[PDB]
Amino acid sequence: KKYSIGLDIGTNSVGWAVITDEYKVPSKKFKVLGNTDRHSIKKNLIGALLFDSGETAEATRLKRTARRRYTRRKNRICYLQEIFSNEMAKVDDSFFHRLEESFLVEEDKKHERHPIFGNIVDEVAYHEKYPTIYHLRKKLVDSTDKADLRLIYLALAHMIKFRGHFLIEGDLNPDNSDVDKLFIQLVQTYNQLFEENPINAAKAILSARLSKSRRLENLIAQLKKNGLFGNLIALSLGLTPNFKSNFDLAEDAKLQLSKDTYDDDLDNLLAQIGDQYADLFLAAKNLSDAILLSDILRVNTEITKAPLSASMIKRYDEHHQDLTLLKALVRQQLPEKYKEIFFDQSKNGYAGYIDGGASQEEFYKFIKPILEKMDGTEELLVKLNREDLLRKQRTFDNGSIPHQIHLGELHAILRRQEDFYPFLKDNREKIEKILTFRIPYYVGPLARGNSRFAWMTRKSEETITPWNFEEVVDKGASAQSFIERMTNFDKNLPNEKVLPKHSLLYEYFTVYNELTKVKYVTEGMRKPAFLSGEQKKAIVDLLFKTNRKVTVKQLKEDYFKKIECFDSVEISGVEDRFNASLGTYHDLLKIIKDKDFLDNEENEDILEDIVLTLTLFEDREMIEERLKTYAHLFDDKVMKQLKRRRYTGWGRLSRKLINGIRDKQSGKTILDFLKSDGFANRNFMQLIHDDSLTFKEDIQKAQDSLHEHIANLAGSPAIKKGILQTVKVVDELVKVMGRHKPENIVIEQITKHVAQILDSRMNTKYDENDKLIREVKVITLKSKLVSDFRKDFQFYKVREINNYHHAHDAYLNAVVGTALIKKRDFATVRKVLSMPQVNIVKKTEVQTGGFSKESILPKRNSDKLIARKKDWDPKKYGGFDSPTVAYSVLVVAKVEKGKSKKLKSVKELLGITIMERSSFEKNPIDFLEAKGYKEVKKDLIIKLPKYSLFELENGRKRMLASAGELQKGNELALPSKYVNFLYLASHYEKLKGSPEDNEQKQLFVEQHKHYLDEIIEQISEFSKRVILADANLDKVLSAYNKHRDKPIREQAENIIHLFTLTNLGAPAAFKYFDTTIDRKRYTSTKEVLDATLIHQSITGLYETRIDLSQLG
RNA sequence: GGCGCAUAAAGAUGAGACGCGUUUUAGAGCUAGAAAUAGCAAGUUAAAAUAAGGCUAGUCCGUUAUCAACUUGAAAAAGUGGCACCGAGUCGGUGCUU
DNA sequence: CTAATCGCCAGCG
DNA sequence: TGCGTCTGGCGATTAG
DNA sequence: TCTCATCTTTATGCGCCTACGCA
Repeated sequence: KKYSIGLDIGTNSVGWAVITDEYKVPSKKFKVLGNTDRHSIKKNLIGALLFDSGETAEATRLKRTARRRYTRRKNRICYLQEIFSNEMAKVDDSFFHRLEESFLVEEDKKHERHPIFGNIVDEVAYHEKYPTIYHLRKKLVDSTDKADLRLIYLALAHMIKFRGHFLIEGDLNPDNSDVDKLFIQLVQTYNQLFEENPINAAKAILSARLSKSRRLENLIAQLKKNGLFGNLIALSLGLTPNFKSNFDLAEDAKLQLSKDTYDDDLDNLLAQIGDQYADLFLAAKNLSDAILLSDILRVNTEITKAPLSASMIKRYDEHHQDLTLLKALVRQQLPEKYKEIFFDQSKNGYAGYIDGGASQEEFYKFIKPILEKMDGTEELLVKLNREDLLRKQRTFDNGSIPHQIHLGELHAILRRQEDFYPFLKDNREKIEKILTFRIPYYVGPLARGNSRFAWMTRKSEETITPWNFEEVVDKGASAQSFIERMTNFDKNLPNEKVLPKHSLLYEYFTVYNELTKVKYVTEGMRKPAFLSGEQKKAIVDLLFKTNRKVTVKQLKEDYFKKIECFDSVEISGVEDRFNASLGTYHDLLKIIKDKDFLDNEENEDILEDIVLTLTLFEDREMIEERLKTYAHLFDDKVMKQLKRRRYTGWGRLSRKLINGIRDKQSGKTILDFLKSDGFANRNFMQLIHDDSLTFKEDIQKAQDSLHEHIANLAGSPAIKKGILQTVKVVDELVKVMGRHKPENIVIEQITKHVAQILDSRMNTKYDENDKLIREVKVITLKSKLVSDFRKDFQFYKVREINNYHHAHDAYLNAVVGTALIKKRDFATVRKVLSMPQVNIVKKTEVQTGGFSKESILPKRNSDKLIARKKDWDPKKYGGFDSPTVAYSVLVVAKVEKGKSKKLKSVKELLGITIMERSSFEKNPIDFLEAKGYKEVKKDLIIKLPKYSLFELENGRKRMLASAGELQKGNELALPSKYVNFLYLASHYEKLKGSPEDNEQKQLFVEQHKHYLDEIIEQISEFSKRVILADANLDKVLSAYNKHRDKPIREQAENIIHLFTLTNLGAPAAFKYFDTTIDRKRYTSTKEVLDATLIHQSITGLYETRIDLSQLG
């Protein structure tokens, strides 16, 4: 018999149904293997399948990059120690040894506990002399005496370990340090350059803690937005720039100094308007420098050389003095809340700030009403209102510090002490290279083959220190392979790489493809005609070689005086402007300035290589090294202006698809047929589908399992899981029907890929004409159709009752698609929409991910603390807790339960965590007997992943969730009249239909009132049978019996809220009217060792029962 | 249904870097008493680790995706379960057949 | 001398 | 013969 | 939090290409 399959896809659910021709659902009995006595089970062919949602890979990329950064930081400190070791060995031998075991407790140390100086009096003398590290940095920068070697190492290691960002470009110095002098200098040189209308006329006018747009508004309004001065102000502040109509150039190009391509961009935009304006943009960049050094560096730059250390010690001394002032004020005026502020670690006072765990914002919010309701707090409220009160040094807002500040302080320290230590003067540039070096973003991970993310290549066989980096890795080939490993292959000749977007061949192809299918009508012509090859040649040689953006008005105005000799010409086929344009031709004509050289056909490859070289590389020395092979072709100024050009973009076709293959009947190419065709003017995607030329056979002569094709699809990783489960389910239930392929596959992006993969997987036979025999038929539907079919005949759906709605919607879209294709049945539909047996299957899975929670808890006496290293005991060092279990094992053996080591055959669960599962899979009996068990049964070990299944007495079903945890497994089968009554009573206000029909429905709801009591009886019987949660059941029945006088709609909403008591899955909480009923959690797995484990198939039709009472 | 060009929004994938946060230790607490405790001074910083670890020993890799049971296999993979009819509280019964 | 139950918590800009 | 497509772990507490 | 590179999809405008039921 014929049969059809219907599906309904989601991101957490797949619903499947099998119908015959008369819209029924075939029941069938199945063979059950195992150890019990049930050997046949009658089941219906309708069901669903549930799984948790898939995850993307963004959460695991950041951890990988963080691991790489921590490894490289440790290696930086190792390089510095390897430098200082030989000179440190003469003054204090075990200094690095004391520095590297500082974490251990006093028992586990092997030296003195004071790491820096060894003894105790030198340690307290050092800590009284320098209260922070910044006092030491200012003392080493400013003074001129020979300091101790350990203090120099400590300062250098502190400024290498934390070294600021690299977002600024070029170089800078803190010599400016003034927002007023630079602004006056910029106004002076603007009045020197432009003298027709000068600037109308500092520190706090541009250094406010507000938005950049409002800062630009109050800075420009006090003295327009389309002005050159205003846009230069927005460029210096860092806002969105524009240079379209102010400079009046020929190309609308912005200029943001924060981005990468700015210096060559400024050098290109300089000569486009004049040899002037150089010192103007230099002063604008210097103002953009000095505004960034304002809000982070507030100190007199003439008093001290190192400004950051001075700013830090200013903040520290300010904190100290207003701490003493606040202590005196709170002790005097309000002597009752003193212990709450300066002693209590629980609240958000000062003790919660420093010693507790409070932030700055919560501390200021707590201390605001205390500081307001007092007397004598005038400056403190101002400092709190500008958020500079009681501040720390290492804060959350030091992300603005550039690396040049630490570089300048390091250079000053190395310049000051180099006379007393010779090897410091010998190795200054080595340590400066240690600080300043970073791996470029196109080289990548410096592997040696065993990575799967690396692409770099080497030129030698040695180790890559930061000093010999440029003489080991080839940077040109690595920077080429960084791009070339990601670009698309051609979708017609899959052994060829695509062209750059701005190559001249690609632009010729697009302009001839757009050109050759346009039509024109003159005054007196009969029919619209195409253009000849001479006409297209005149279009290319005259128009497109001068102006890029061509409107149709320019095309009409050119030839009507020029060559057309006709004024009543309408050009049909083009909407008011073109799309393709020879932009690279125009740019190289502005650069190279020789039209006859670009017109020569013998220079095609030698220029397309230049376009490829300008598309790939970004570093200027690489482009110079790869354009040095063209030195005897142009002038010096041409090569000087040539490497400033930069392009980005990759097209869709290869060079072989436009100039490589040949039509063997005629000997011409595709591009030649675009240029000169004949009296057809055919184009691309018409010249390869025609059977005249040989291009169809050539593209056909240039040509994967299920998982590889699923991974070859494009989308979020949730829908890949969804369509893979869909394909597995439909193949399984094709197999279960005697291996007869179905007739119709009705489905409901999700659909647009599964339709193609199902049509490719089902139909495989060919006819005598080598045509695809449509043995099946894949039909796709829209959701509004099944929604209208649900809502017009009162087939109402309530989402919160159970999980049968997936399978019921699958069956419903199946029957409406089959009845639509084909054209007392409603009795059959209402009969099968109340079947009490649907195969719901939660997909079991082995859990994986992180090892535990990431919070590092402090020490306590308990033994649920996972150690953080090998030799760090958790009772003395803290550690993580709450690990995640991968799967459980069912073990049965003897354990030493007795003072005389008495044996006792026990049987229990055991959670294997994610951290130790490899050691369990390697040697199971040795690890399991090191756990504490003895004399185990080597064959009776059963794996149990998350979401297993267990059948109990009277139909009780529980799903395993952890070592000790269970979840509800059964599903409530409510009759259809109660579902219709609940949907109608829930939607009492929103009618959405006919008003007289709504009045009849309201009279129906008013006629049926005891259905609430019947539903309460139903769910109380169900919860007394399978849930065993009598306390919360008592609470909800008392809450129903109390407020049993409400309106019908509010009562219906409160009833359909409380179905979270009985539905499948994890327990949750709910609220009836005001009483909130907490979730009840089953935390015992003692009963589960006397039940029947069910090994269930993918659709749940094949089963394998296992009686666990017969084991052990 | 699928391509090419033009404009726009959204998202994915892969590198390179900053700043915090957390845990132990070091920053000698004083005074009155026999303590239990009380008043008192303080406080801003640093070292180390940041998934346990692995061998292929790299300035590399370690949280993504795939996964019911049983039988072959190193693996990709392959194979393993009768059909109608009457009914329905999580599926039951009858007949034919092996 | 052990099992249920209540309440809290979970790396980020 | 042409036409549109949050839920599990953990401590404190209580029940026994 | 910041810099960089390559892809996909969705929506309008402009050219066409081909399977397949229905007018």
